[PDB]
Amino acid sequence: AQINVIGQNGGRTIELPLPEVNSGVLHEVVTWQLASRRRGTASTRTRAQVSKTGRKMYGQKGTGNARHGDRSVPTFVGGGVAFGPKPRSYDYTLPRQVRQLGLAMAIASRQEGGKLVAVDGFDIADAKTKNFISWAKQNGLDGTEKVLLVTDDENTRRAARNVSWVSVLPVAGVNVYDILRHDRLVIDAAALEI
Amino acid sequence: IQTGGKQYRVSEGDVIRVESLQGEAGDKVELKALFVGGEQTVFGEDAGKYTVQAEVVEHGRGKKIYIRKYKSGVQYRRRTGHRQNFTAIKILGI
Amino acid sequence: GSRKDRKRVGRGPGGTDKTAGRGHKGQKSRSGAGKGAFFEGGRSRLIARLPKRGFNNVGTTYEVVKLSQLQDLEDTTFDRDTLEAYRLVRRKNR
Amino acid sequence: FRNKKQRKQQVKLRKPGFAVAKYVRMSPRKVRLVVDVIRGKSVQDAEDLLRFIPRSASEPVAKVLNSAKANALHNDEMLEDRLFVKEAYVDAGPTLKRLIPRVPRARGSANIIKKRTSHITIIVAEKGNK
Amino acid sequence: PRAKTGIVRRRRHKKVLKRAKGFWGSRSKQYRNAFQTLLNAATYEYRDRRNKKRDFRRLWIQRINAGARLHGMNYSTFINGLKRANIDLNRKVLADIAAREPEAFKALVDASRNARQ
RNA sequence: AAAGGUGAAAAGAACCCCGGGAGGGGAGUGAAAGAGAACCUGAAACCGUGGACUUACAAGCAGUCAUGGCACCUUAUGCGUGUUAUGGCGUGCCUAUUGAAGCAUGAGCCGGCGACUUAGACCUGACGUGCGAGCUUAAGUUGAAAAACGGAGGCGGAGC
RNA sequence: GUAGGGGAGCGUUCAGUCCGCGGAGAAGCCAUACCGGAAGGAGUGGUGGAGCCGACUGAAGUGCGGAUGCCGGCAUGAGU
Ligand SMILES: [Mg+2]
Ligand SMILES: [Mg+2]
Ligand SMILES: [Mg+2]
Ligand SMILES: [Mg+2]
Ligand SMILES: [Mg+2]
Ligand SMILES: [Mg+2]
Repeated sequence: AQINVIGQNGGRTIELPLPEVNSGVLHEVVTWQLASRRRGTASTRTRAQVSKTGRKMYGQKGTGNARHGDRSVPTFVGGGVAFGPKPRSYDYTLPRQVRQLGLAMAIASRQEGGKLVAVDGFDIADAKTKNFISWAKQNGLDGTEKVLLVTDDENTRRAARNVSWVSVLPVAGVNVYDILRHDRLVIDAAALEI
Repeated sequence: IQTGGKQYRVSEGDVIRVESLQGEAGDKVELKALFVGGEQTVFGEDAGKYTVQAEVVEHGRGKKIYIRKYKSGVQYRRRTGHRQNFTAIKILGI
Repeated sequence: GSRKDRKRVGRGPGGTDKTAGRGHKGQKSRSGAGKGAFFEGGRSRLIARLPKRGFNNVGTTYEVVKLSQLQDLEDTTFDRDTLEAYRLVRRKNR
Repeated sequence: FRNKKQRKQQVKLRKPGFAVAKYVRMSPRKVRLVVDVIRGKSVQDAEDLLRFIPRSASEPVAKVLNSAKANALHNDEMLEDRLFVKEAYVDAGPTLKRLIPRVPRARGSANIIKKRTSHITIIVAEKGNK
Repeated sequence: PRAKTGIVRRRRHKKVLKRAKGFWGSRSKQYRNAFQTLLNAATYEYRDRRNKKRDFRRLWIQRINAGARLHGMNYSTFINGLKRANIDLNRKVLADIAAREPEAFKALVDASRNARQ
């Protein structure tokens, strides 16, 4: 049951997830997300093989006081590493129902406090970034909070550029992290809304 | 002093293991064992005829000690901290 | 707020680190440490010495449709091969 | 006082009677032996015993005993008739290394040490008690 | 990512080292030798801690029987006569009572005599 | 093969003093020369200098306990800290072992390097989540400060 | 209480979020008689000359006395 900026009422649609605001699922989801974005790149010459050394050394008996095969082994200095990082992935498939349930539960997790929907993104008048500050101020946003603006209308979002007030996630590119991480969610376009 | 007082100490604040009931000077009394006071020394069972009194001073926690244990060749080393609690009784009584 | 975001309460346990433990030098004592050869099957232990041949075929296999499903509930929707797709009998291949 | 930053600029931090010979190719252990008799005596006497003492180490210790008295007199406006060795001492130093030898275990046991200085020093001061 | 052993081993070793004071030579200076000394040090600490109570037990007895023998009893006799009087649970630290206070221990000796014959 | 670091800026130290020099001591510059070119911090082994309490009839894994002496009072006048004299007690660590102070292994000392991982639509268990008589997708496609789409297939669903 | 199984935890690096601190001085380094059941963590002091605690979650090249282990430095034998 949430109120739009310009025009009618709605949000009596969309029963919000049960039980209400489970943080466990949230956790599973975001963790899955940062693990998705995680880019494996690993510089290790782990193997005795990967660093360069000619391999026969001195002698197995009778030299006294050492017993080494090669100059490239892990127990040497400069050799390979025992069990070093390699280029893995850790990108998996999260069960879909928990993605849905996730961002739903996120939007819901904004129901215990401030969230906002909007119509008429024409109040910007090109962009100018200032008219966005106006729109925010008269909509109650002084940018003392952190704000995730979700909208279509390239001109309307292009108005908001800063890491201070806001951040922009267009055409319903909604990301559970991206919302839960910001202070206020401004849902604007009612498209993926309702 | 086995646990809990005895004997003769004239006008002295001292220490003892925890006193049960807490108090700031909640009064604690003790039946006797021996007395050298008055320059007349009479032994026990005549000390049931006497009782010293004491005021509880403060509830303390003693100086930290470590508990270290070792057995050789077997590994087995052990480190744990210990402080054994007390209360301080000020002694003036009959 | 992600700061406040908590764990699943028992999803993750920590792993197993065999560095330290002080009296951890893992696995056995002797004899069958260091190897990659363990391998729980193998030749003459009661697998061979076991007297079977039989004959392998494994031909046509039919999809089982219980009467118990069809009667009782739903509509008697006049099944054919059509509805089976949506009736939760959808598997195919057979 | 103020703070440490200010203590650094409010005071230049001098060194009375102090001079030191760095990097003299000699052995600390050795030079110690000379330097011991010098220590705590009349700076003149010190110059004499230093004149007649047969270790070659004694020479750069002598060259220094003066340079410190030198500093003591000129730089610190001190009074040479009250002058004496307050302290002197030998601190080792950067043991000398050449390009070679480099080889494992082949005719490999030899010195090539050519040990470090001992650094010398000798702080000088005025008698006090008289 | 890689986490070197930096700044960890050193704090640890200094912690070990610091217990060592009147520790003679490398015992107070080199790590391994110090830590190692602190193993046997563990043994003697704990065990001789339980022991010190045996030690003071010994001392006090050694005094009490002394005062006793001085007055004509002995520890066997004196403590016998003491216990023989339900009177004295005196027991603990009675030594100092014998050491500092002559006439008191004379009265305890005489009394314990009554409780014998 | 090892390999790096003045300073914000060379302002990189005229000039004086000891010396053949090296090297240092002043001066000056500089926030700093507690940065001076063997130029960021500067640990530990190891070498010295000064002080405190101590030691030249004492059998010793170097400690531990207990009391006394001397000295010091910035978590700190005691619940003390440092050192020490005497008493009591007291068979290094590790591995390997029926059994280790071992006259059995290892190791001069300190620093740093240094060993139970990783991969697969594998298998089987414990816990946890989501849906639940149903549960999932794979390659890929499309977006890509973002994720959605993708039912080819897999597992339940009947045993012999 | 040894191999072995089970439970709670301490510390280090990177990462996201939160609170923040720093030239009237960061980390590191040095001394210390305090706290904590232990891994440990604070307080003040001394160095230092730029950066860095704490909380919550996540990921490890994550914890050394030994391997006649590796590199380096410095001892002994000895002023022999
Ligand atoms: Mg073994
Ligand atoms: Mg065996
Ligand atoms: Mg430097
Ligand atoms: Mg070991
Ligand atoms: Mg010889
Ligand atoms: Mg000879």
